[PDB]
Amino acid sequence: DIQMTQSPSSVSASVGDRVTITCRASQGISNWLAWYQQKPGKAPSLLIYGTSTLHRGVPSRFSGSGSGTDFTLTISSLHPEDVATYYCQQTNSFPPKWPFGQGTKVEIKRTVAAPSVFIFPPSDEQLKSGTASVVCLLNNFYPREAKVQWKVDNALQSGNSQESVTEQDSKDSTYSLSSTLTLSKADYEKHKVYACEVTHQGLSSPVTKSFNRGE
Amino acid sequence: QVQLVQSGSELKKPGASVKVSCEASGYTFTDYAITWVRQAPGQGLEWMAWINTNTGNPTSAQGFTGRFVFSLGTSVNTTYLQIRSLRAEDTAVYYCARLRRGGYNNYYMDVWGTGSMVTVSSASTKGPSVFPLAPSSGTAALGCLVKDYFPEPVTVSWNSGALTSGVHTFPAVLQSSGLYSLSSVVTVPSSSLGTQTYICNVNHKPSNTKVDKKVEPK
Amino acid sequence: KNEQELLELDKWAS
Repeated sequence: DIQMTQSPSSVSASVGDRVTITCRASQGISNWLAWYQQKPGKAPSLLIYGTSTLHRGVPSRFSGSGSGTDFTLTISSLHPEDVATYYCQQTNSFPPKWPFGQGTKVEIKRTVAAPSVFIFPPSDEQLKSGTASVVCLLNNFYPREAKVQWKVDNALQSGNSQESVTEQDSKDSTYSLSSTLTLSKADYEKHKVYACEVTHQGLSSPVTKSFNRGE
Repeated sequence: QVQLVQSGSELKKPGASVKVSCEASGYTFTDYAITWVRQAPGQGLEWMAWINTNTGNPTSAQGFTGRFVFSLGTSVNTTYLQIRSLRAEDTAVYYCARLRRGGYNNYYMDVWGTGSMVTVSSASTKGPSVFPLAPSSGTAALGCLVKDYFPEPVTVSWNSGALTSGVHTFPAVLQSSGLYSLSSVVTVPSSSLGTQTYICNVNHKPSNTKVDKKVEPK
Repeated sequence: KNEQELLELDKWAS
């Protein structure tokens, strides 16, 4: 069957860079191709239709070119608000085959920014229910790669924590990360010192945030 | 005011059926066709079908016939999608969009609905527990932990939407319990922590759960 | 205004 091969699957470029995304059709469907933008946590929106025509409101940095089976999307200058995943699509009528491109994830390259680290002890309400969640927050850092190590009374922890990362901010191009250590109340009350060690390129040496129970 | 409004999130057992709606607003519903697009969690877009808002004959891709029924109701300003024999692969967000015809094989969607998330599971709905992430550490951080809920999604706002700058609501995380958990955080002036109140408004429609948790220093 | 009808016509393009 027909299918759209979209490349690159993802791209990282600096602000003001020229970004080019291509979409190849395994067979000729038509000379017309549509480009869609999906921002994080948002529905897709129309960028370009007819291979070149901008939808109203789309900035002129967005360009569309191609014919036959090869089509390209060009972003003149990578704005910070352009963080999104972009999809191509061709639409055949007689057979109902409207394949989408597999998608290209566009992220930005900015100067290194170290994280702000915050540690939150569990609430007394949660402990009253028998569980303890200790949250380690890394705020507004770049690049995404970062190591968060939980240490309880200086014993490295593994298998009892989970991380969650926001998508790149559309204004500062820096991410945020939460690491949550989940323990039972009995295990939580068995130790005094709880800390998370953050290692990141923007930090000259590893950073440790800790707390002792009680206050 | 030109928008498409879709029904809410749904939880359905395998083998059951779900019917999601899409109502046209700000424009003539029967002037343009309506198409449907699917997106599995973490996956790309997959076109499903388009329906003639005048006649009602759908046009679907091979994998979306018979089990999927696109229909138009007595209402002039709604089209509907129904999945029967809901299977695990049907768990996804289903988008409604207005279909445009730039020419032969020059079809494009200019207006998109907000999407309807459908989860397929025999489990029952469970509302989250909301706990404070109290500020303790020239700025301060605080938040709300929304824990042990099912299915997606949860929406979190601060001060009834009045607080947006500095807000980070992290993606939901799936726990070993099969329940979701997420945290919403906001950075605020460290000197305002004793004079300005901060409330997070967590809403979970599938369980009809609404919570307002005030976050203050211990 | 009559854009939908053209869509069904495009299918008979054989």
